[PDB]
Amino acid sequence: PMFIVNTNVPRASVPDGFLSELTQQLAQATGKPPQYIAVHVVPDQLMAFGGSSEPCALCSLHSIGKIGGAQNRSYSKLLCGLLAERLRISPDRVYINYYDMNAANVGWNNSTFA
Amino acid sequence: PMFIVNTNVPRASVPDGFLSELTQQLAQATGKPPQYIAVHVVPDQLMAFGGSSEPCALCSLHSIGKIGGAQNRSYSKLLCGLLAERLRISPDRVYINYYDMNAANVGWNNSTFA
Amino acid sequence: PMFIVNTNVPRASVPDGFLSELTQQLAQATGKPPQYIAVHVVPDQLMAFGGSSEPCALCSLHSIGKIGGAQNRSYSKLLCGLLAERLRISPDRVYINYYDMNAANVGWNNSTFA
Ligand SMILES: N#Cc1ccc(CNC=S)cc1
Ligand SMILES: N#Cc1ccc(CNC=S)cc1
Ligand SMILES: [Cl-]
Ligand SMILES: [Cl-]
Ligand SMILES: [Cl-]
Repeated sequence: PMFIVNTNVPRASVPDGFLSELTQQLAQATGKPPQYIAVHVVPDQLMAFGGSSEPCALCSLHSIGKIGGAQNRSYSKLLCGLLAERLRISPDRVYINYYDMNAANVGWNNSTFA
Repeated sequence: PMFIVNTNVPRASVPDGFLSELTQQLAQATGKPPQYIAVHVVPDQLMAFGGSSEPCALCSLHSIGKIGGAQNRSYSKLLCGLLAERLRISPDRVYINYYDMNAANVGWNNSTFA
Repeated sequence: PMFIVNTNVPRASVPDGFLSELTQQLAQATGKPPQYIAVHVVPDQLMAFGGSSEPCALCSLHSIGKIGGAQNRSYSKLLCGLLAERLRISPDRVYINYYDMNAANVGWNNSTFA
């Protein structure tokens, strides 16, 4: 699993430990060892959501499997929950795009996961 | 709809109302209320197009539906047009990837759009 | 083809000519003229891989065709090889997501490639 957050929240408002917290929580939610989890946070972005530049986020979660209707609802609860608590972003100003990747379409260590 | 532009144009060359203009224009082009529209502009990027670092842009438009052959041609006219007029990027140095997202694969407000 | 790299490696560690090297090597690997190849490098990111902030990268390659099992393995060998040699990122701390884009879903020069 790879989780990216792009947000207009400033860097100083990303708290210490947020990357580890994301990593642990995604491990828990996906059932995957945290060694396999990548996270990426991009603050200070020039963004609007609904025409407004109050705090918002555009995110992606790519995963080889573990993507589907109920799982995605459960990830969205968790992740919006973290972004609200840690970054003070209202859940209704967050979009998270979920991508179920084929193993053959993920490269790693000079090969792919196929 | 979510529209992201990554460009090597500098921040100072992005004009003041550009995020609202993109939002209104996308609202008009997709038939969707502007409350549902997200936009993100990433200037000062290290990029090349055709091996050259003259102004260029890599973009994406994600939408739940409203994606297809004719619609995409129409969005490309509109968006290249805006990027040419506002950011002074030649349309032939712009790529825009279109993604038709399933509602179940877009998270928002602690749940998905399914 | 479009190739994007996000990495926590600092901008000063990206060597001169890296964008042009990426362009040429992708041209060679894909069989596509370098005129149509876009590359984008994003350093200084706030990222973790396996919970660690040692050097890593998250990447993507979008291409209209030229995506598949053996080709992706071959692209991964090349790209991880470059990132190791030029940016000193261990191949086992790189993910590259491959996307086979439909021509109708790629915009360019006020139209699409359909
Ligand atoms: N099976 C399997 C599998 C699933 C995910 C990954 C990479 N980790 C997150 S995308 C690597 C291997
Ligand atoms: N139906 C429907 C629908 C379409 C799009 C969105 C989010 N807005 C842009 S991606 C939310 C719901
Ligand atoms: Cl290039
Ligand atoms: Cl939509
Ligand atoms: Cl991690």
